[PDB]
Amino acid sequence: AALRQPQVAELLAEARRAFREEFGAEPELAVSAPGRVNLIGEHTDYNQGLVLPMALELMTVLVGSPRKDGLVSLLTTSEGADEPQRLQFPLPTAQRSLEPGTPRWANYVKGVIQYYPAAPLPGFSAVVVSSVPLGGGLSSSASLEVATYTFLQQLCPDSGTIAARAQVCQQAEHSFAGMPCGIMDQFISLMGQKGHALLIDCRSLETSLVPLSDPKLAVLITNSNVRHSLASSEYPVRRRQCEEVARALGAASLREVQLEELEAARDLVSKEGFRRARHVVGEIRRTAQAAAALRRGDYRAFGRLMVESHRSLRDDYEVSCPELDQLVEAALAVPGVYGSRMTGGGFGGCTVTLLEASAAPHAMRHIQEHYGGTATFYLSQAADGAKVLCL
Ligand SMILES: O=C1CCCC2=C1C1(CCCCC1)N=C(Nc1nc3ccccc3o1)N2
Ligand SMILES: OC[C@H]1O[C@@H](O)[C@H](O)[C@@H](O)[C@H]1O
Repeated sequence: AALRQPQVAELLAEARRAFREEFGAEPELAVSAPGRVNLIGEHTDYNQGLVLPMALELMTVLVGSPRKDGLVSLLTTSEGADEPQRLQFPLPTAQRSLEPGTPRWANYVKGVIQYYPAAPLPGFSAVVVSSVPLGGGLSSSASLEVATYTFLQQLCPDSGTIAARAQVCQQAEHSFAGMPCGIMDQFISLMGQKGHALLIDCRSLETSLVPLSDPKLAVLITNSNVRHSLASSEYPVRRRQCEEVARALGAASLREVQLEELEAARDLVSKEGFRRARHVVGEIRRTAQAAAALRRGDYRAFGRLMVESHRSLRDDYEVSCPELDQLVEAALAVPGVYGSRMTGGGFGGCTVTLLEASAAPHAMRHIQEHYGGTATFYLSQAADGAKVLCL
């Protein structure tokens, strides 16, 4: 079928074998950091909103060893990574900073090294592997940033907070990959816990670990296997718009703006800005309600909010695409599906469907038969965040 299994043990084994072959000795440590699915709370993180992601068993693993020579030597075995699959560079100094370039995959590692807060950081040799589909909407880059960060902590413990670590990975995304993301993806990669979703307040940086351990419930992720151009170009546009609405209203962020306020101050903002802000302010409220619904086990309300989230993303935020809309429509027509919506940034990538577990195999036959493109499926347990295994 189209169901990709996690193969976690195999990923680690692959990394270890490649390291020994590449560097001529066994690696001294392993780390991992997962990708993520956002259950609800889309395009809210950079608006100081609420998000409700969970970590996946899809993950990036670094296996490696410190060096004595102050240089960094990398190999990736990820099919999908751009050429070359190897890069070496000296550690940044006060004299010489790292710079983004070729290959792109290495920019994530370089960025985290560049902004790593603690000293002295030694050089190191590492292999990077991942089961997160690269650029497929499940935060492959955050997983790589966080796995890198986790590895650096083993080389040179930081004395820091989870938020500070997320901010470093976020800065690497902004500065080295030119993607001005919010904090969500890094936060969940760090903080995920098996059998939990994570409610993140992106204003206060308070987090709640919300149990998500009912075996009658399942989360089916569907990869559209498309990424439209607009993905890259439009994300900063939406973010730039939101900022303009806050400015016009004298609000520090949209989070401080209530829906009742928005309808009443509309003359002060543009028509399209109003629609973007209506999505955002609206989505923050839905996410709060969705978290509360999850706690009560009220899936119908959660799912209604989720379908509601898709419609808002499609019509008000305009970050869906025909492929996503179709995957949702297909899912939403199946009995026992509570909700389905695009997840992540949009313009391609994955949908997330919350549904009765027993209905999942009905979905996989039907989605494959009734989706225009090539669907890939993950049936995902809520997973752990960043982890270390000493080798
Ligand atoms: O081109 C894009 C579009 C923007 C999003 C995005 C990419 C590329 C960047 C460089 C290689 C091609 C795909 N990669 C990631 N993430 C990522 N690359 C990884 C390599 C090894 C392990 C984990 C990894 O995660 N994200
Ligand atoms: O919900 C939209 C999300 O888009 C992500 O892919 C981005 O990395 C996050 O920061 C968040 O803004």
